[PDB]
Amino acid sequence: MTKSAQIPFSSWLPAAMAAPTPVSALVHSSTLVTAGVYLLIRFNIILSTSWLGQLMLLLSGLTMFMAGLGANFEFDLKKIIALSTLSQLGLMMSILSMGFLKLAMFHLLTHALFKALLFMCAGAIIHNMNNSQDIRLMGGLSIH
Amino acid sequence: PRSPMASFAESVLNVIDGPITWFRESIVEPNQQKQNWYHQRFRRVPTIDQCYTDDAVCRFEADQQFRRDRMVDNEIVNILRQRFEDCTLYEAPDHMVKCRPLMDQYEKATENWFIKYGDLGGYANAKTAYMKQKHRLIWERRHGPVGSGM
Amino acid sequence: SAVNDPLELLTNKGTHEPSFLSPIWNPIACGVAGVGAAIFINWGFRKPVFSGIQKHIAFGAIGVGAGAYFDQKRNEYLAKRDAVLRHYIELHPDDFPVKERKTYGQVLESWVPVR
Amino acid sequence: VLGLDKRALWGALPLLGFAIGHFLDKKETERMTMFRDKSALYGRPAGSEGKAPSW
Amino acid sequence: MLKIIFFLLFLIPFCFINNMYWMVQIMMFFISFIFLLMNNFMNYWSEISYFLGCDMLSYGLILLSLWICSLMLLASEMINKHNNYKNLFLLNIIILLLLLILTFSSMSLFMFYLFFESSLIPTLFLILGWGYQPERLQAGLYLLFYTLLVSLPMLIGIFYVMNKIGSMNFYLMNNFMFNYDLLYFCLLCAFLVKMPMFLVHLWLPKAHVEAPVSGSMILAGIMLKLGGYGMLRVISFLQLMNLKYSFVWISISLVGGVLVSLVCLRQTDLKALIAYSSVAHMGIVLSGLLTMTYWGLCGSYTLMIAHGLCSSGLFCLANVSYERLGSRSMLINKGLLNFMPSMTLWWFLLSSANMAAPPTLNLLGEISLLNSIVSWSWISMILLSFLSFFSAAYTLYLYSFSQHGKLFSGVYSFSSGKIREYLLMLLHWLPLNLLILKSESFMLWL
Amino acid sequence: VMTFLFDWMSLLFMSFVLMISSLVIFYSKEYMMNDNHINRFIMLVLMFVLSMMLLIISPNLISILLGWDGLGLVSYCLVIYFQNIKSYNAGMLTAL
Amino acid sequence: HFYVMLGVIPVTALVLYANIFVGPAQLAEIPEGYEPKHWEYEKHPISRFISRYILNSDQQNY
Amino acid sequence: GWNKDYKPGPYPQTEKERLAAAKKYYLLPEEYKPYADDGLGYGDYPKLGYGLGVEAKDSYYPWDYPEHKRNQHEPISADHDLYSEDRWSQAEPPRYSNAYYFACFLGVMSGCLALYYWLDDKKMYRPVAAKQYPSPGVKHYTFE
Amino acid sequence: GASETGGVKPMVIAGRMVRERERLIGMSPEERAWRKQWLKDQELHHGPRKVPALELELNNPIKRFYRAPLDKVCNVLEPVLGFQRAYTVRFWTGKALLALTGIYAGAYYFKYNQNDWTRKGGWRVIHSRKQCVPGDEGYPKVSDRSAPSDYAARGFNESPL
Repeated sequence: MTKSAQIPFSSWLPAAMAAPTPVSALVHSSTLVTAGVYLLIRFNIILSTSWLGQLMLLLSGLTMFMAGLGANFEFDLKKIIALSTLSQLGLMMSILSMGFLKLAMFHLLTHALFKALLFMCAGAIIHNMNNSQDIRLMGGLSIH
Repeated sequence: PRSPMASFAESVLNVIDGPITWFRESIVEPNQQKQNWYHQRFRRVPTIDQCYTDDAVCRFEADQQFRRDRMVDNEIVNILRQRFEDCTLYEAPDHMVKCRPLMDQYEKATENWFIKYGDLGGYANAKTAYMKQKHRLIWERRHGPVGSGM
Repeated sequence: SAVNDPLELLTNKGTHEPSFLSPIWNPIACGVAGVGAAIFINWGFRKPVFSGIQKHIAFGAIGVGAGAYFDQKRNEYLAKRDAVLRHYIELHPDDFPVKERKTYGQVLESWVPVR
Repeated sequence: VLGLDKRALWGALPLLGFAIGHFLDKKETERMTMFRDKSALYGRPAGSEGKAPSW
Repeated sequence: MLKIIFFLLFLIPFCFINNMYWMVQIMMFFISFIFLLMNNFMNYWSEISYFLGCDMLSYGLILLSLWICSLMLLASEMINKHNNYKNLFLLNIIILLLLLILTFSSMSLFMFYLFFESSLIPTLFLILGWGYQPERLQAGLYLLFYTLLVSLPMLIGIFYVMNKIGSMNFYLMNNFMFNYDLLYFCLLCAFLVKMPMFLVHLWLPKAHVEAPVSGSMILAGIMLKLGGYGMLRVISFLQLMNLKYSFVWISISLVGGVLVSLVCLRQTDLKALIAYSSVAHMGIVLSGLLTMTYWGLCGSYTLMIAHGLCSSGLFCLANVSYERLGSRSMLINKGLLNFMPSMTLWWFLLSSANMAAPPTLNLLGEISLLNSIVSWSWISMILLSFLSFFSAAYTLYLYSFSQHGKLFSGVYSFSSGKIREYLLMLLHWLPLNLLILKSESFMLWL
Repeated sequence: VMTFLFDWMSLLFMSFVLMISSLVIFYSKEYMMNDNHINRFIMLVLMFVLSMMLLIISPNLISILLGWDGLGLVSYCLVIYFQNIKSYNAGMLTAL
Repeated sequence: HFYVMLGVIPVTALVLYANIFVGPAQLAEIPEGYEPKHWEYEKHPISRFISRYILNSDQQNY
Repeated sequence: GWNKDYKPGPYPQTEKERLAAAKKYYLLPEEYKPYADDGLGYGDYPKLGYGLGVEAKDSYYPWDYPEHKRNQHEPISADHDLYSEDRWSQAEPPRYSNAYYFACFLGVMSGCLALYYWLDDKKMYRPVAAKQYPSPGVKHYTFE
Repeated sequence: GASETGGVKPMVIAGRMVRERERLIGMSPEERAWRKQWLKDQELHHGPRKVPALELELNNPIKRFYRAPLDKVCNVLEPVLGFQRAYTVRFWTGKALLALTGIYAGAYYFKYNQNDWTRKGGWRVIHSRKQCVPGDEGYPKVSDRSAPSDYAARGFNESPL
């Protein structure tokens, strides 16, 4: 719950924007962040039919709602993508709180793929917009 | 050989298995001399109760066989736990039914280990387990089994 | 033996072998002390530390002789002390009685539970 | 490789001290021997004087 | 044994020969190699020569003493570059190492006491002789008077044990058991000061700072472990009374670990922060010692072995910034990643060893210590989590503020890193990860 | 004990972590052209991935603690790779 | 690297000389009346050589 | 040139001692302000700015030391660690009070925990029976 | 004498103009000329020359001893594909040989000298039962091991004792 961010302990994940973007991509997809999800897939036998599973399900859905509202109101590119990482963490932890290891693992592999792809896109766009991660300054990149 | 993946794994296993078997049977198996090594057997020295209080020769020997019996009984509990782990891995879906006699045997082993060596501390002499056995047998005589005592 | 006899504890059976350093430790330690004292004298006077080796030889010989003499007197002192203890044990058989040895099995005392 | 000058010949004094300490340890394990092959764990049957000592 | 003792006794005349500073550490590493060879030890005493013998706890502590002193001659090249008294420094180091070997290979309690309190005089000499501060007099007097004031009645306790039992040997005194308060306080409180408590620590952060680098190695490397060895030898016959009075010391040590871990976040010296860092880990050692479990004793021995290397290696790191930046202040030490980038590997490798680290022996000592303290009571899970969280809250602060950020303006030109310093911090960290291999050696002394 | 569990889930996730990390490294090859410490950045990233495999293939709690501490320490170091107080505060937060 | 390779090369020469040209002992039951020595109680030739020529026996220390 | 030479002295009871202590710390007399006379409080040391941290100070001013934001011979604040740029400092003053933030967070948390744990036994379900598993003692029937 | 600085006196040169805020508060024109001269000095025309003494001191003779035949392989392919395309195929030959050597050594160790009942410190391999589907030999299949001694034997059932 504190290695992969939930409603408690979510402050550390948007902090990592000061890291450079490729290792931020590795931090926010397939490594570190996904370790908690993998561990809870391992501990799904305890987390099934338990008060731990009920509490984890509530906190995972609550961090989904938190991440959706926060990324709808966020004005930074890489912070929006880290909030998208939080929303997908909420999806995987709530489906393992239902008790589906294979669904959690499939969405884990899928999220790692498309989220490393998004962070590579954001790094290229930031590297050509000269380190300006503000989404207000950027505009009309489909032509360029 | 019934699948492309199985045939590829068989080919990779053959390429892996070939040169190492050649290196063993061609180089390692020749030029190796034949020697005999033996498992050490220890005679049973008399225990901590069959000697006097003033003698420190018996206390060292009974303490050493108590430490040796502690390490042997720890290996009994370790092998009985590894049997349950191998039951869980080998009977992967159906571990609920088959591993129950092994788990009962392991739980009896843990209970008997806590009877003998339990609550002795880091400094467990041979006389400390004997006095614990004396007080345990006295409490079993006058108060019945522990768990329903008065 | 099944008895804790006080007279046989002080009586030397002769099975105790003296060590290699036991007869020779005190003369060589006092010889090294005499050599170091001569070196200390030569250092305090700002002489070379091995200048005048006759003082070192005389101090080492004095140390070896004094160590051997006082080690022999020490051994005679300990022999007389052992004879005194044996004689007072023999003269008073009521205050120091043979005491029966007890097996651990007879005693029942205090396991201290750690838990 | 290692480099040792003429001053490395002064290192025979700690090797002499090591030899003296090893000789004293050999004398100590030579003396400490009345329980040799007579303890009840590493014991030997009748005829122990004919056989060689274990250590 | 007598081979190592006579080796150091015949290494004594190496000091009086001129230009012989670097051969002594060569022969010290050679006798450390020989002591690595003589490893036929089990839980009882072996290599019995007169009054000298060795078991596994004594083997690990003598090997740690030899490694710390061999690196202590390697760290002090400032004594060799200046014409400060190299012969006296080498004689003090050899005499102090000989006294540590004699007090660890002691078969009896009294010879352990005698060489144990003989060891504080060369530490006094190093602190008042080779330090670089005006408050060396405040450093050595606090150390000597604290340890002497609490260790003098331990001698009365030692002869009370001798008069009640008859013998001085550890095994024959293991058979007996005493039910006295004052004997327990006498035979415990000297070691309770010699390892840092919360209340009795004062000599530690005011004696580590004002000492030299070699005083820091000998104090945080092996002389916080004399008290641990003493308690490992004394607790075996005072079990009933320490079970009555151990909750006070364990509660004081745990709350003091949390509080001293809160102190290090408000520390502006590199050498003082490691000095208070020695208090927090030895608080966990003290809290795991008094539970008397197999795991508590084994993890305490493992954490003392793994702490005497890492705290000394951290104290070498604060010395190589004090030699160049001119001060131990944490405000001056900023941005050393751009000054010495190759040193930053050893800073983080030895700061991570102070906390829980993946390959180090400190984690295997900390895991086996938290097992016993959580097993002791469930209330300790609240304050072990706080202590082990605050430990890396402060220990990451020293590496973060010293080795990251903007550079301190107005710093004059200093020399670069040297191969001797890289070798010195190499041998403080590769023993910490090569000893998890064959860890049944350095853990199972029972 | 130090244990390795070779399951299909663990091996598939290991292959995915290695492929994502290789594509990130090949991205970094031209992303860090104006940088000066690429020779520490690549080794830190490779070590981070190695600690991640040490977390994945471990069923032992002690070895998961090994991979756990490795992931936390190298993630903190790679956050504080940039030399400013924002990266300092970010590393302190992601370390605690 | 030079001083770890200068250590590894004679060490790896001794390890392949011990495993290939000598080889480990085979476990067997104790014959009656043998009274085996202490260095007979280990399998590897390096362990046997260390327990025979260098390290003291357990019986001697005991 | 040591700690015994430059150190805080006794408390300035009189005004001339206050002027001498102000001139000693390279501070104008009006700026200097000692601590209290309590047991914890320091003697003769100046009481610097405890309002807000180093991030509140001007980063566009030309400092002698750009790190720590201070000039040469300027007296360092006594709680310089707590009021540093790293810990517990803000560049701008916070919009709200300290209790409003925690009050809103635990209010939203208490509402979400209450509304979830009230509805823990009103989970929906499809028009579906229990999942029938074969047993040697209990048999089940089809509908054909 | 030992010179840590190469025999030249170490000093700062660019002065107070290295900070961006000190550049903006005001410049005397001699400081403008000094900053322009420092920026023209900081540029480099050609790259670093290959000093052979750095390669001699930064390479032990053991490294040359174990890198000599692959250096001969790279040198005999030097005029064929150039320097860049021959060092790549040299570097991916020795590394592939090291990878295959490690694979063969690990295969030999985990299938010929794994952990048995006479040793604690080896790698103790436990395998699960393979799934049997029809089309395999012996599809009516139960567990072969059923005795408690057959579980986790580590070769104890073939012991000579």
